[PDB]
Amino acid sequence: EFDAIKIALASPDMIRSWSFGEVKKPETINYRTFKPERDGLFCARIFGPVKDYECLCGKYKRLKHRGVICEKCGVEVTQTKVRRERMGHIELASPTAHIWFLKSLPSRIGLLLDMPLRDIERVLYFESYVVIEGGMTNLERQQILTEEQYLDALEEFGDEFDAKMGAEAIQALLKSMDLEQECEQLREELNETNSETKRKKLTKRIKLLEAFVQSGNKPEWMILTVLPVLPPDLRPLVPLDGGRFATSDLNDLYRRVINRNNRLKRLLDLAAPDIIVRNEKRMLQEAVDALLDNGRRGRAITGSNKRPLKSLADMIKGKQGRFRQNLLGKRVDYSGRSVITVGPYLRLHQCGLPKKMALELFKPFIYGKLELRGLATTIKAAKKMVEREEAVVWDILDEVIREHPVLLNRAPTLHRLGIQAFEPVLIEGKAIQLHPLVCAAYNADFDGDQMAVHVPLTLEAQLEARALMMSTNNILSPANGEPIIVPSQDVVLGLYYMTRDCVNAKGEGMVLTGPKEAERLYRSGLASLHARVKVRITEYEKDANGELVAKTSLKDTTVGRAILWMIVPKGLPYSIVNQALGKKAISKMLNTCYRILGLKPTVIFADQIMYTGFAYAARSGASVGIDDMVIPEKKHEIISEAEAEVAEIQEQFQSGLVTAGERYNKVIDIWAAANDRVSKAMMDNLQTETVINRDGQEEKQVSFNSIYMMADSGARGSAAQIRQLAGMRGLMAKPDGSIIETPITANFREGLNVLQYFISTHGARKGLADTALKTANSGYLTRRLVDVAQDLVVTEDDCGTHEGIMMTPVIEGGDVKEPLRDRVLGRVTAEDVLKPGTADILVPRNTLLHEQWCDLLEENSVDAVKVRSVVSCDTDFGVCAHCYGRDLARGHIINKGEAIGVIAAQSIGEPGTQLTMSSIQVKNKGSIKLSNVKSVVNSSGKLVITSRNTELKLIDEFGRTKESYKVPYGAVLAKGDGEQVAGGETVANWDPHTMPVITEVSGFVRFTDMIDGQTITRQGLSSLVVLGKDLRPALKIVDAQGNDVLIPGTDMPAQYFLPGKAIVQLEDGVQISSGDTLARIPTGGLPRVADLFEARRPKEPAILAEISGIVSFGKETKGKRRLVITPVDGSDPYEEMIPKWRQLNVFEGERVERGDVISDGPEAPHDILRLRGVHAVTRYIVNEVQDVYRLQGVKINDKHIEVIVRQMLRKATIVNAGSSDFLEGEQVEYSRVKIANRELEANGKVGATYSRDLLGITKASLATESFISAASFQETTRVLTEAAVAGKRDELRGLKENVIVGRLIPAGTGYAYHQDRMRRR
Amino acid sequence: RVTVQDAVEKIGNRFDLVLVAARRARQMQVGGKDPLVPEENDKTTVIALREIEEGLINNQILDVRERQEQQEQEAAELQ
Amino acid sequence: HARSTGSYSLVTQQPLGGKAQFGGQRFGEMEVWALEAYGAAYTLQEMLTVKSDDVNGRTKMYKNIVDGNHQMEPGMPESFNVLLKEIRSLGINIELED
RNA sequence: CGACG
RNA sequence: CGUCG
DNA sequence: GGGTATTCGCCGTGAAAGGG
DNA sequence: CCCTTTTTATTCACGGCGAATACCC
Ligand SMILES: [Mg+2]
Ligand SMILES: [Zn+2]
Ligand SMILES: [Zn+2]
Repeated sequence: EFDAIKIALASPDMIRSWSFGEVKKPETINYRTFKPERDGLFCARIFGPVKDYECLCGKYKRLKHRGVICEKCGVEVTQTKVRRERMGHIELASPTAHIWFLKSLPSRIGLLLDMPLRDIERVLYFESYVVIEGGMTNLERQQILTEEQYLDALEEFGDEFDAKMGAEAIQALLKSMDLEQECEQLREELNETNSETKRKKLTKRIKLLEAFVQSGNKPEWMILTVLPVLPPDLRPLVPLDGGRFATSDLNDLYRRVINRNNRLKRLLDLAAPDIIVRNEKRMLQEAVDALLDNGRRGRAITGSNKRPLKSLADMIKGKQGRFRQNLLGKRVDYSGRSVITVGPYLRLHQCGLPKKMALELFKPFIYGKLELRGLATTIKAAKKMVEREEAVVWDILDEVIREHPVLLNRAPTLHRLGIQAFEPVLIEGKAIQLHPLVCAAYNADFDGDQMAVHVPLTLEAQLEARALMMSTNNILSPANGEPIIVPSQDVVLGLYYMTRDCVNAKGEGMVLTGPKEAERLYRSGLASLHARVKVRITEYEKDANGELVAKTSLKDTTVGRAILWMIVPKGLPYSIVNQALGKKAISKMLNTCYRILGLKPTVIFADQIMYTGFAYAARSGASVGIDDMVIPEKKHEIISEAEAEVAEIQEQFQSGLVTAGERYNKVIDIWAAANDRVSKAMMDNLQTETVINRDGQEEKQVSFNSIYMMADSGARGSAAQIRQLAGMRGLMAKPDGSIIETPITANFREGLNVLQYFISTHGARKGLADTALKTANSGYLTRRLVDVAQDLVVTEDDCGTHEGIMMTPVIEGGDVKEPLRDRVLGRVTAEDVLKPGTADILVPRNTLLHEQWCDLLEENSVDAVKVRSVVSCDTDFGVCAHCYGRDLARGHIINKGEAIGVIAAQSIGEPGTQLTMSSIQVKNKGSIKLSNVKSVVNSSGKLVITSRNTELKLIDEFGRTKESYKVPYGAVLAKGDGEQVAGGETVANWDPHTMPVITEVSGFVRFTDMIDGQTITRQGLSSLVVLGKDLRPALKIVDAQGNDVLIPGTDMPAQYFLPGKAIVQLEDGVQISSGDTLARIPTGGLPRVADLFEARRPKEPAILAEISGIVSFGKETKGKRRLVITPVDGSDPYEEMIPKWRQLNVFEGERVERGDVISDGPEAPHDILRLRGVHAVTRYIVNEVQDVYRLQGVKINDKHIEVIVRQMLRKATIVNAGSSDFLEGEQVEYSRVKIANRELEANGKVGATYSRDLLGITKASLATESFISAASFQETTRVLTEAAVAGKRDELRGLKENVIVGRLIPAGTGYAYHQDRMRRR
Repeated sequence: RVTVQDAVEKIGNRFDLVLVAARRARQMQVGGKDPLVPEENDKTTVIALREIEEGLINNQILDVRERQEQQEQEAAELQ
Repeated sequence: HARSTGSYSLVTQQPLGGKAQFGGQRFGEMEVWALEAYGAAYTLQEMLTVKSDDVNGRTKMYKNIVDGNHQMEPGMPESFNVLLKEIRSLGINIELED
């Protein structure tokens, strides 16, 4: 049918040829007859009548009379479908301007003409005139004259002075201006390049003129002459019954426009003066302003009851527009909604469906079965048999709800596990039974939550729901390789109560023959569940290839573990059963069963675990009470000594010894210590409270308390809630930021007053408002994050790249946080890894890292592995199967044709709701390593540093790095190179208030150019403060001979300039050495994630060095501060400024290097990309986002951040144009440059130089090749104006463009169909 | 069966097997083909997915079967 | 509440919503994103073109389900035609190229 | 188009 | 996500 | 003769109803 | 179905982008 969408401007002849007649009458409804009027908005001879093949008079009632015209008014026979495409047009006696080309920010008319916006508003609102056709006139052609200048402007010039007022003057200025000679003069003006802002503005104007030249549109079409209308079927007017009439606002706006046009037409036929026709044209301008788009001005109109009317543009943009509520999200049929229910008797691949919902949602299937079985006569007889509640169609439902899966769905959807497929069964009730194993993925508790169910109709949809969207196929998380099917609270409690160790029970000390005898002894009551017995077990191993061996052994175990061993299949050993079996142990057991056996035995094993847990949860009988929450008897003594200590420190404060600012910290510290002591005593009382004797003396074991069993196994509730329940809950903080020094003394078991209940309500209301705002902030963040990487499909399997990233575990300063196994799992490396010991080849280039190569990688103890990433790929329009690696859902590689960007955005946006809104020493033993620092020896035997970007590492005895630190400039070193250090030893010591000015050489110091009164002030203390205006002092040194001391290698002499606001204590004439300073000078969370992904500029950014070279001061803060960094063999046209707030860290007598930080604070993400490299900003933002995520505890793999990073820097700019058609100041795509330079560099032509720039999630999404996906994201008017001016041709390539036109998205089968379509074409 | 795992081991793409199973189950419903496996109160999708796993129905097998049926049709129309 | 076939709106060819009026459930944009996380090509093709739009296509799909054919047609969404007639009502021209 | 959970 | 006019 | 740092506004997202 | 005159004047957080005055060589 169609393959592309072309958008351009609207010619008036095209609008005249689109319609069929002209409207003259403004009246629509006559309020007496049901038939519409012969002329108006609800026309009959233009759009057509309502009745199929019937005119207004009532003369055509036969279908054979189709093909003639009516003689009464001209109403032909039509249908109900063709009435929606017929349109009408309205002529305009006075021209008017457009709104989308006036306030486009920047304006199109303001960019095309040499005029600011305020003069265009003055001409369009009839405030000032413009001179037209001056010719030989001293006045400028674009000169603005006032009302008093028109008289002498007309009576002064000898020629005819004709100046138009309104849109006709703009139309004459557009018709009198050409395009080729103007762009030729602008290209001739390109060689001046006086200022850079004028240069980029001039190249923008040249690009706009070229976009007007190459397109087939005219600039004169912005002035509206013919205005089309909407069909009446798109604006329904239902006749209501009441005192007032119900109508649409757009019809009233069109009626007001026709009324103003008819008033202007009646006004032009009476020879009216200038002011009344000026007011009439102004009223028509306000009418066409209110019709197209109102609210952009300062005065938005209100129709009725103080409500702004929705124009043509208001019902398109926004959240309630047509793009978001009618195209991407539509209402569907064959759907239901009910309340969820547990239903523990079901399996994993099935759910429970009511009989009424299964009878309602499957009406045409029942009708088709009754037609094919030959039981009903027609469809009406089957309908009468269905709606009469007969017992004949009930067993027919057993044949259609047997192998037909339905699509269960929750109303909040965060990722792909929110929509799963189950095979529904017929239950009795009005509720849906949702399986408890998928409740961890659905995040749905049974406190009145509702879920939706959908019924697929197509055979391919049923096969895709069975093979891809099934619950048995999706058992792993999309963000990481962890199983999502976990026992939450009840099954883990049953497995913890069944498998536990006791010291004395019924039937202890007997040996059994097998697990069946243990189950028989448990069911008969002769033996207890928790007793140390000996059974004969046979475990199966698969160490051989093709068969499974067996071994028989007798181990001391429990009766409950012997019962649970029958649940465990042959593929798992006995080491996973004989443990404590907490919460993570069952997850590790299921992961081991999935990684050893596979998917088929795991889905039965999890169901058997859930069945055994639900069976033994009734046999346990765990209950809570008063005696279960014990109280420590030594709590009151700790409270008494704590209150005595607070009373003693309050007496010491009131006596006048310790100030309040330290006394408050002492009080909160001793209260935190008392709270920790009470918590430790409560934990020691809870974990050791039961003693059971065996023979004579007694023994102490783990207590069998119910709350301790629910807290230790991880069933429901963390340890902090048990600490707040039994022991004291601690200190409750104020919501403004402070915290009250007195804590809550009594716990929840004891009574409370109203003072111990107020601050808790304050914190609870603060947390509730915080989560109620941050869930909407996370929803907006993931809505912005889906549309960035929505068009990335894997199209290739292997490409071949030589670049990559340096994957290494990051060190923050203490211990490790992420090991080597969870960073490189399932990712293809780039090149060969160098061995530090023997220097051979370990891995090849293009190979996958499975669960066996990581063991060799951690046994070899490598430092950094060059691994291919998503950013360093070379595939055009997508990535390959090797640059991504494992998809974290299956054990094999990702198949070709998977949209991984949507999965990455859904896995990033899902745990976003959980996000809230002096000396350097070592810790362990090992050697040290210095980097980027020159060691200068001192007189005392120590080493001083000179560089600013130094960094210290800790190398172990094997060769790995386990600790790193960052020391600033000006700190002495205690340990040397190659010296083994111990724990608890200081390395570097410095002061954070004084910056050093110490040189590396010695000599007798001497003051130079220090006059008291102009630059220094002498004012106990023997020192002078350094503040003849442009004369800087110097610090020269004299040796023992008397000549000058020159540093070999550097042309700079041995002098130092004194900085401002610094004191100099030591005078001149003394011997100095190295080590004595001469001059003494004095948000994390979800907004941090939004700031990192949006790539916003910080509040106080840091300045990075562009080119390495010596520094030079231009000014000394007179009005500004200018610094010059000049190189040795080059010049510099770069002069930066200082915002007079950042501390100057770079000095004049130190080593310079490009890439040093001179201002403490956050750095800009754009400066690190353009100066350091491309693989440095990516690892930095990935490590920062991972640090923010690991501050809470969530686990997201690095590829999901890397694909968004790759989509961020997709745009690029051209520095040098050369022989290409692109300019040197435009922003185009990187893929077009990459496919254009391939034919230029291989041939004899020259290529263009490109430089990648970083863009946020908002700027990169709106700037793309398409105009449909950019119009439905945030805004609509600006991208539609750009697509109308430039004339872009859209191609349906991505995923979002196929949802609007309604066809197959590029899925895997979508990629197969697209490749078949490209092969056929 | 209750899960689709061995079809991934047979065809490691998990997108073309759905298309060839729909092509097998469509001709057994609209046109009418003899099922190669015995059915026990099953629909055409489960029958096609069961015929995929044994190896009697594949992509190139169905293509050469359609080609042989078209050649038989042209040979019948020739005589 | 459940609906297989019911009434539709007049401004657009979409089913209604609620319990007092005979309407169906809303398939939001997050459900489209979750379907795009899977393959779901023919599942998304039948969700927003056959069930809601294609007033001549959904009758053919109902007749195919009645006669016993689980085969659909792509058709043409009516909401895109409403959008094309709405942008053409302004001074912006937009058409389909073959 | 507003109120409520 | 619903109810009401 | 001439230019960008700083600042300050505008926009993006979550005056017309009453009688005869 | 059509003119006019005495004053309805109603309150976010954060970021991107466009425009009128200025000190220094
Ligand atoms: Mg709930
Ligand atoms: Zn007629
Ligand atoms: Zn690649």
